[PDB]
Amino acid sequence: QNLYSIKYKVKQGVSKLRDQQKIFETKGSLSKDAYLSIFQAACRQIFERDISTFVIGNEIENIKIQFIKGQISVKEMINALGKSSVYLKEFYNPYPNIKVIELGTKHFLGRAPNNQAEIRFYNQILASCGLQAFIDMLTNSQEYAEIFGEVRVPFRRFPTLPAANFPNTNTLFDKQTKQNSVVIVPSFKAITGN
Amino acid sequence: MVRAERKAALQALLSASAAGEGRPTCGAEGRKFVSNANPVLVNGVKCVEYWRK
Amino acid sequence: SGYGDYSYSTDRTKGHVNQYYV
Amino acid sequence: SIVTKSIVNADAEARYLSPGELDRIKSFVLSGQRRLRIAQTLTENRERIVKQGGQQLFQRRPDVVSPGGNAYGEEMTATCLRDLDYYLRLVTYGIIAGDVTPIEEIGLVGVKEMYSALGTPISGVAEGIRCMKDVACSLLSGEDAAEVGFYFDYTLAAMQ
Amino acid sequence: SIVTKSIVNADAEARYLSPGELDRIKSFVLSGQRRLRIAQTLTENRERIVKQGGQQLFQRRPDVVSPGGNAYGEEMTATCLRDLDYYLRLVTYGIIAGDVTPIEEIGLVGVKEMYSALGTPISGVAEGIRCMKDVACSLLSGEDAAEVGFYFDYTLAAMQ
Amino acid sequence: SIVTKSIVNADAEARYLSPGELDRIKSFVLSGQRRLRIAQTLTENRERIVKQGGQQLFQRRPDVVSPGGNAYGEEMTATCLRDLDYYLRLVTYGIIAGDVTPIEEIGLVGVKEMYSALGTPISGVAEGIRCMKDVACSLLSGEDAAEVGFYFDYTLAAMQ
Amino acid sequence: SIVTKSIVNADAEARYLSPGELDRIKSFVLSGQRRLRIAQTLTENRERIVKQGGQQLFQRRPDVVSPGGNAYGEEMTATCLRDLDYYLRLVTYGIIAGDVTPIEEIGLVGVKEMYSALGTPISGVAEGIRCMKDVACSLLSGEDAAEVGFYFDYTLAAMQ
Amino acid sequence: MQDAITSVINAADVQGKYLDANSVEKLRGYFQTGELRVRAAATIAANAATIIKEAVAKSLLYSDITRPGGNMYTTRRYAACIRDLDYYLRYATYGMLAGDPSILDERVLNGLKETYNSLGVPIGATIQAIQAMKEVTGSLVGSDAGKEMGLYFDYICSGLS
Amino acid sequence: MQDAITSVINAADVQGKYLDANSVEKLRGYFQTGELRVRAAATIAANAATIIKEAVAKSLLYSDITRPGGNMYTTRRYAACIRDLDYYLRYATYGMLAGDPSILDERVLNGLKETYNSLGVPIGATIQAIQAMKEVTGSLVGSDAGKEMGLYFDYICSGLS
Amino acid sequence: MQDAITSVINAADVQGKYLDANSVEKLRGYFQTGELRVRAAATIAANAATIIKEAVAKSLLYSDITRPGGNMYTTRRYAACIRDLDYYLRYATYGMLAGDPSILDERVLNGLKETYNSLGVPIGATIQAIQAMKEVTGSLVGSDAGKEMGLYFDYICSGLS
Amino acid sequence: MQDAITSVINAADVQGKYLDANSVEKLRGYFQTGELRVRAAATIAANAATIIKEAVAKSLLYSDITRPGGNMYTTRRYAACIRDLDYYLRYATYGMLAGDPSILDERVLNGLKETYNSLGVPIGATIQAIQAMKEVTGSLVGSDAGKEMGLYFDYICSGLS
Amino acid sequence: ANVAGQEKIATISGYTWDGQPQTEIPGKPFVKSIGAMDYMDGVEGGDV
Ligand SMILES: CCC1=C(C)/C(=C/C2=NC(=C\c3[nH]c(/C=C4\NC(=O)[C@H](C)[C@H]4CC)c(C)c3CCC(=O)O)/C(CCC(=O)O)=C2C)NC1=O
Ligand SMILES: CCC1=C(C)/C(=C/C2=NC(=C\c3[nH]c(/C=C4\NC(=O)[C@H](C)[C@H]4CC)c(C)c3CCC(=O)O)/C(CCC(=O)O)=C2C)NC1=O
Ligand SMILES: CCC1=C(C)/C(=C/C2=NC(=C\c3[nH]c(/C=C4\NC(=O)[C@H](C)[C@H]4CC)c(C)c3CCC(=O)O)/C(CCC(=O)O)=C2C)NC1=O
Ligand SMILES: CCC1=C(C)/C(=C/C2=NC(=C\c3[nH]c(/C=C4\NC(=O)[C@H](C)[C@H]4CC)c(C)c3CCC(=O)O)/C(CCC(=O)O)=C2C)NC1=O
Ligand SMILES: CCC1=C(C)/C(=C/C2=NC(=C\c3[nH]c(/C=C4\NC(=O)[C@H](C)[C@H]4CC)c(C)c3CCC(=O)O)/C(CCC(=O)O)=C2C)NC1=O
Ligand SMILES: CCC1=C(C)/C(=C/C2=NC(=C\c3[nH]c(/C=C4\NC(=O)[C@H](C)[C@H]4CC)c(C)c3CCC(=O)O)/C(CCC(=O)O)=C2C)NC1=O
Ligand SMILES: CCC1=C(C)/C(=C/C2=NC(=C\c3[nH]c(/C=C4\NC(=O)[C@H](C)[C@H]4CC)c(C)c3CCC(=O)O)/C(CCC(=O)O)=C2C)NC1=O
Repeated sequence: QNLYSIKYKVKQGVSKLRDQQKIFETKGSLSKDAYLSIFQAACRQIFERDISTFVIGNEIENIKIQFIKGQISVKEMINALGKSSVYLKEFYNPYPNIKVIELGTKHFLGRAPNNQAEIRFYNQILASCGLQAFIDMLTNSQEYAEIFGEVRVPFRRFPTLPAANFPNTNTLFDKQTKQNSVVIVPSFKAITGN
Repeated sequence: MVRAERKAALQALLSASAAGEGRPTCGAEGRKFVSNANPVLVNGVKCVEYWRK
Repeated sequence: SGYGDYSYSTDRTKGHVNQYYV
Repeated sequence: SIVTKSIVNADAEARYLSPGELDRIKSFVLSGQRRLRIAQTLTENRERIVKQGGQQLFQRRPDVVSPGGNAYGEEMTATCLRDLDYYLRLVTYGIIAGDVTPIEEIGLVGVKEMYSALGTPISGVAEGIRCMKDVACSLLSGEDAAEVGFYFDYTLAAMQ
Repeated sequence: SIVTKSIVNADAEARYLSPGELDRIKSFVLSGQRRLRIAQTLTENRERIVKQGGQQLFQRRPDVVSPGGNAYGEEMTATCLRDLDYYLRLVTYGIIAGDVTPIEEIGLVGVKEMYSALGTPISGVAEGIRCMKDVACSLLSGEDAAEVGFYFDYTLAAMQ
Repeated sequence: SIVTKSIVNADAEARYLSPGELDRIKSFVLSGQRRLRIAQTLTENRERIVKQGGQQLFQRRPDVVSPGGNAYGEEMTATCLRDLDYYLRLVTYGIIAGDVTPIEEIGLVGVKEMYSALGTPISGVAEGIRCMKDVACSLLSGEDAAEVGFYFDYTLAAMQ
Repeated sequence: SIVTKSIVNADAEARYLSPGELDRIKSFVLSGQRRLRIAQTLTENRERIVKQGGQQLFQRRPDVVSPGGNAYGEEMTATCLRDLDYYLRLVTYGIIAGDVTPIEEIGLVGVKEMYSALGTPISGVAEGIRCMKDVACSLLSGEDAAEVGFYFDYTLAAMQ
Repeated sequence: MQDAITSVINAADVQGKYLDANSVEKLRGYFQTGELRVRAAATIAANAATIIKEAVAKSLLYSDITRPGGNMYTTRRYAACIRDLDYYLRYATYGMLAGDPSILDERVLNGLKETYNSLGVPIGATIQAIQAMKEVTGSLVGSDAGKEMGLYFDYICSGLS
Repeated sequence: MQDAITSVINAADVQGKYLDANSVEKLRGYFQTGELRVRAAATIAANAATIIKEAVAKSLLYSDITRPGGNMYTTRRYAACIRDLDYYLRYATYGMLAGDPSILDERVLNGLKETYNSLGVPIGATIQAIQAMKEVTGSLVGSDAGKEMGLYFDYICSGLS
Repeated sequence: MQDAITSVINAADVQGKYLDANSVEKLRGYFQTGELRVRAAATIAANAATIIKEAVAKSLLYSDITRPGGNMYTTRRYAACIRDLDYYLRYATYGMLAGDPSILDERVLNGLKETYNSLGVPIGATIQAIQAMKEVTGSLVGSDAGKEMGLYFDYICSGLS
Repeated sequence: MQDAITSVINAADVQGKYLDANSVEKLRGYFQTGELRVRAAATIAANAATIIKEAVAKSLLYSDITRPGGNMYTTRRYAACIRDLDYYLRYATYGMLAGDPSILDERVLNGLKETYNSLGVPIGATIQAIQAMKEVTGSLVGSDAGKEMGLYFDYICSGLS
Repeated sequence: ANVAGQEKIATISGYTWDGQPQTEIPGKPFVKSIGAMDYMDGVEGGDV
């Protein structure tokens, strides 16, 4: 054995990043310094970085105070955070609706779009109702309530079973913000039939 | 065998007189939902993680 | 894109070449 | 198809097809000799079914063939009858597949969005299918008319 | 490890390690010379721990080496003891790593799905790790035997 | 066979085959495509049925393979499993013949005299045919397992 | 093939097949029933041709099956005759194909580089094909023996 | 996904035609073999744990891919190995009931060669665990049923190579 | 990510080895320098904001990159500049504690040279600001600790060029 | 490329089989219809230029495609379009002699649907010019030969759509 | 491509520096092992036909691939396969003399995985014919020389997987 | 070959409608008639 043989066998498998992952959530009787670490962690999931460099300072200030008082849950703080002027300016204006779908599932579901029936379902919502009806269909879905509930913050969610979703979800989360302007899942190559 | 299965799926169509939301994107129709779209295609493909987490 | 936007063409700065006498 | 609609339900729960589901597929494929005969009685009575069903539609809906109506003129009434043949052809697809899958995937998904773009009253298209259903169900026996009567009833409820 | 496990918790929160977390890392590096000594004691007594602990298992579970048992014969009993050498290697990793993550990630996740597919009784693989625990705890002092007894006890509870 | 058993009864009375006898012979030849299908499955699952039926036997009768047992040793255990393969082969001859005649004329007449003269426990051979029967009935359908169980049951009764 | 070689020669020139080329293709399809009969005669005498041909080869080249020879033993002599069965299969392809293209593309290009790597004498593989030629030419008439003698002679010259 | 019935209806539908006599003969080709498929589909559903257990023993159990340094080394890799073999066996039974390999293209083979190259899973060792599973299944279902089930084991192996 | 300990357990695990004398030497090297790293990790964590204020003043604050039309012109462009130096200093401290540069390839350098080319960020100016941050830190924490931190600054600079 | 004979030798060679009764049936099918194909191949080769002249007059000489602004407007675009019909008729005759559509995938359809999309050539119009060339040929050569040539016209049309 | 001497000169040249004491110590690391490489390189040049003849016998000689239907079946494919093994063995000897794996990236691994996927050559069976060739070569050159030659057999296998 | 005969430059002997070579004397293929125009001068590229 040598450095080339050993280096090749240590990297096989899915990733150690799946095992080295932290999940934020609210248990009973949190302080105000603990609510503030959960809120800042939710801003790194929905915006992919912390808001100090791309906000003026007063856009989501009332959502923060309303959460630290325990008045809204983590599910309401995330719906109210994704349908704000900060998200609209960051992940809806510069991109088409086909790329807004792949980013919405990435931030609020932790996975790429499943199949074509899902791409054509969200595309019809973004055509008729707009962005805020899009966020409500993600946070109010049954998939969201099962994996995140009302007390957890979404995470990267390494998937297995839908037979395109592992390599697609890895291309979304392994690219950095504004790395390029490519659409990962523009659509699925048409299978014969209807 | 399919009789009771058909009489129920037929009642779902009639009683599903839901309202409308959004802007019409097909003439006067074309609201938030597409007509008669099979819901089992969107919700029948599920995201699963072996060793759930 | 926006108001204050970067482009290689309107960049007369010596930032892509480290001529440090300017 | 009924085989396709059973595979997607089992794939949803990530399991093999249940014995009750394999029992349907056996009882369905064994009846294929009679489904192929019901679809042939309608395939050779296309002109009587469309010419008679469309003839009744213009007595119950005289406004689509009046001035300003959608099917006004000889070329728009011919396009009217073209659509009644599109939907009869799909009914024979559903009789042979044992399910409404071929109808809903061809001509039921987004059907209201289509006619709203053309100006066509959806209540007048469902009226022409209801009049074709009596002509079609009158060519068939007691329980063959009950199988054919369903695909006409699912198309009506989906078209409203 | 203590170091890796603390850095992933501080990178998930996007800050540096606190002075209270930097002390748990200093308390762990000071015990490294002692941890390295206990692991070289188990590494030079490999045959004695696997052979003796294996002979002890066949007294406690004589049905696994009986006719019809899983580990029956020259070739299946050598594979029996091959597995006990896998778990003793992992225990020396966990002693030097300071935690049970090397043992969990290798040979404790999905361990019931593997043995249930090979036909091996999971209940007998846990009694064979219990028997290597006492053979190993007899080579160490009273303070080190409680040190390494932790890692042998975590493997058992995960295997039940 | 069944044609043999019917000609013998007509030959014995010096008469032609009755219409009821010709009806049974007709019913028997129409089953040949089903009997040939079950027999070919048991023929393709030899090692699975014999290895599993044998390993299940050594868990209920551990003494026949222990020191002092009849099937003790590598060469004597291969003959133990050689005999289970003889009785599975005969079961396929009884399935296709539609009768227990081939199983009786080969390996059931004088079987107690043979196995006692070899030193082999006859009850241990009947226990291996009952274990080798379950592995066969688990690879077949619910209706195919009813026919194959008729020949495994007759052999066990004759071996006692 | 004769049809393929003509189409690639006409495609290289971007034209249709000339009336002189279309006659050589008609002359080839009328001999198809005769070619199918000759190749079907060699296909039901494979064992006699390969066993006798190789058995007769060991009389000519007794050093290949001697101690130290390449084809020494049960396994190396069965591999020896395995190669003769390969080249007889190719000869039946060339008879029905009408040319030596199937024999050239399989087992004649780089054949001296292969046997020189395995250690086999190429001079002995050609004497074994010469011995299958006479065993095969004895099963055919004087007109067919010169037909198939062509394909056996081309394999030899390519193997020298 | 489309099965053998939808594949015949979709061929007539793209011409605007009713089902003619040739398409009706393809429909009879499926209705005949329909009871042979529900018999084979029910025997694989019951012997699924056995087929996968035997395909692993014959293929990849005592090699260096199960030893320290192999893909299937850790117990998490072993449980992922024999779970993939349970995906191929369940989806190859869907394709046999439907009589069409279209479900294997959307729900099995989509991005599957990019998935294994990302992780480092040996493709050649996977094709022989699928080929060994085809051999174990032909013994259970028969010869005529095993010719159909093996038709969709080779579709997975040919699109996975 | 793997530290110096996990890196040695993982390399011996893919070979099937117990920890020999050569693996015990690499484990002793980390345990000896381990007290030196927890001391520098607490000194960099307390002066994090003022280390980058002084490192920018030495490299980029008095060039003309902030001149109108540069990369760092607007307030958004300037605030994103110093947020990266916050990244590099904080991830080089995770690498100095772990004793392994494995976390920089996973969570820093993945697709970063393509991200700067898409945005237009000068790569050589970032390396020059990192080389100043390397010198400001090597005086705060000392020569031994400063020579270890400078080992993971050069790793970010080599993977960025 | 492989013809009907080479196609049978190649399929039996990858299995290690001598030509059995089922391969001899496919070889007899070609040798029987072989005299019918050399007759049509000589009658199509002599009327090649006038077959395309009549097939264009029946499909797209009297549409508005030649109107200014569409494809086949200029002389270069009109001459390049009859050169393709000149291609399809000559390669469907290589496929009718060979009895195998293998030469159409290799030397015709390879990257052709992408070439028409890059240039802008209407693909549905090319299919109806080919369907007219099928009607003109099926009357010249007869019903049996015309039904074989129409088998390889549909192959070009299916691989083009 | 660059050898171990150019790799040290190119590292100093990129900084505009003369060869310092650390780069001079890397130069001495190569000059010491230089006579051990010309001995191993001369013994592989003479036993090249023997090494390849044994890697084939131990790996892929009596298996399903030398049989009808597998790659390496035909004599043209057998001679092409043992010629590839002679390419890997000659280029792995160039990399051992140079002491750098850079010549294996431009002249061996460039486009090599796209070449085998085009033809259908099994990659996993190739890696084990290269791994068997590493085992035969370590017996001929020794243990310390076989540690260097095996360093460039694993570079080819890791970039080929 | 049709352009050549349409401009009256020359007559090119070709094939019948089923692939057989044209000929004026049935011994050899592609034999063409002659007389009174093959020896007339000044009409080389006539009609062009
Ligand atoms: C805001 C910019 C934007 C656009 C334009 C967009 C388009 C878009 N068009 C789509 C489909 C489609 N688009 C068409 C369109 C056409 N068919 C024809 O023959 C025509 C000539 C044509 C009219 C232009 C059809 C038929 C489909 C459905 C394909 C299918 O169901 O397989 C889909 C897949 C989802 C769906 O089927 O609803 C998307 C995402 N997305 C975007 O974000
Ligand atoms: C239904 C279609 C479909 C398939 C097949 C599929 C496979 C799939 N296999 C995976 C991993 C894997 N697959 C294997 C498989 C193997 N290792 C071997 O040595 C064998 C040769 C081989 C199996 C025969 C291994 C070792 C992993 C990595 C698991 C881990 O590292 O935790 C993963 C990553 C998630 C995980 O399992 O941890 C997916 C998504 N996904 C799909 O949607
Ligand atoms: C590092 C974590 C790890 C473990 C533990 C592991 C186990 C493992 N045990 C195996 C077999 C086996 N394991 C046993 C073990 C036992 N039989 C008994 O009766 C006892 C109760 C028990 C041991 C105490 C036997 C008998 C086999 C062979 C199964 C057979 O072929 O019949 C095999 C298949 C063949 C092989 O060894 O390659 C694996 C992969 N692999 C791993 O990567
Ligand atoms: C269809 C074209 C074709 C040919 C011919 C072919 C030959 C071929 N011959 C082989 C071996 C062999 N071939 C022979 C043959 C001979 N020994 C003698 O003394 C005789 C002179 C001679 C036969 C007349 C022997 C002895 C071996 C095994 C050598 C060994 O393992 O020592 C092998 C390696 C093992 C195997 O059979 O898989 C191949 C691939 N492969 C092909 O694809
Ligand atoms: C933890 C690892 C990591 C890194 C390193 C990282 C870099 C990174 N730098 C960015 C932007 C940026 N980076 C710079 C940087 C610079 N301008 C200059 O003049 C200097 C030479 C240079 C800094 C020294 C600027 C100006 C932008 C904003 C570009 C824009 O707004 O157009 C962005 C765009 C999105 C965002 O800021 O949230 C990312 C993702 N992200 C990461 O996750
Ligand atoms: C801008 C360059 C350009 C040219 C020149 C051009 C020519 C052109 N001439 C055509 C037909 C034609 N051209 C003629 C011409 C003639 N008949 C005679 O006897 C005379 C010798 C000759 C007069 C010059 C005739 C009769 C047709 C119709 C042929 C038919 O329909 O069969 C056609 C087919 C139908 C049409 O679109 O008109 C084209 C495309 N197209 C172009 O884009
Ligand atoms: C042997 C297999 C084969 C095919 C099929 C083939 C097609 C092919 N068609 C071409 C152009 C063309 N093809 C057309 C065809 C048409 N315009 C219409 O309106 C009709 C719908 C259609 C005639 C049916 C036109 C107009 C061009 C010229 C494009 C241009 O000049 O911009 C070109 C560009 C080459 C050149 O101009 O030198 C190629 C390569 N090449 C091949 O090697």
